[PDB]
Amino acid sequence: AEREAMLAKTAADNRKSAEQVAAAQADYEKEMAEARAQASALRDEARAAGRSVVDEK
Amino acid sequence: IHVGHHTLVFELFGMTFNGDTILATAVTAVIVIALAFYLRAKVTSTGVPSGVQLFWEALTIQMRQQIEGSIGMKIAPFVLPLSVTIFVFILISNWLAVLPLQYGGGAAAELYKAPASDINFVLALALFVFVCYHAAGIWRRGIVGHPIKVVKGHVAFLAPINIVEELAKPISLALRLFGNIFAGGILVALIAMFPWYIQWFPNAVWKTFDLFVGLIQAFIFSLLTILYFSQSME
Repeated sequence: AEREAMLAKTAADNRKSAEQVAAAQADYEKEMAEARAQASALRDEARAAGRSVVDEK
Repeated sequence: IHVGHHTLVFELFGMTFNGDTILATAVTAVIVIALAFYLRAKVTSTGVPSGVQLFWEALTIQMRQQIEGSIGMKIAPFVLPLSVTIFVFILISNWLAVLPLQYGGGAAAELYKAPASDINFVLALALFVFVCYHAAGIWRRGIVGHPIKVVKGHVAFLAPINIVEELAKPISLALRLFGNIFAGGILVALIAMFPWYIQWFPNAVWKTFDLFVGLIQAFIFSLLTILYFSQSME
């Protein structure tokens, strides 16, 4: 049973380590791009507010 | 060649016992027990297995594979210990005869004669296996159902043949082991009639090949035990 579980762990770790490195890279990229998207939306909201204030004034 | 004449013979409980055969069986049992205990002390799931661990693992894996390929391990969990103990017992009994435990009287005497060379040892093993797998068949089929299947076998109109083959299962399984080792006990005795300067050659070759012969006999006895179990359980 010990040999069996050892095989099982060798299998999972390799897999889970690979998948978790991939997931860490993907999640860092996703969070960074979400931050960029929020920044772009904020800048566009500022542009819209500026256009609105110039038009109203 | 003076066949027979078991030494250390005694009498107890109103029946005779061959002392030498009992001593050889006890020696084999203590060797097997020492191997088992040394495994138990040094059995490692995570560490690197020892020599005895590798031996036991290989034997257990072989017998478990046989059971899987003949009758599911779920149905026959109790037959793996039987096969392993049978294999080790017979193997050690046969291989302990390779040691130079023989001398000259002026007939040749042998301190350790392989217990299988005695009819009692092989008959006891064969009858124990016989009772064991017949009880297994009774358990898996029923007290009345199992004999009916045993007599019928795979072909009903061959009912007597089955009834012979069944009785042939223990007998052969005993005598096949008997004659193979018994015969050896004679050859070593016969080769003892040679003078020392030419005795070593036939003795050397015979016992070198008897190592393999005893290994094969232990393997065959265990394999046929497993096969008979698979037959009698379903």
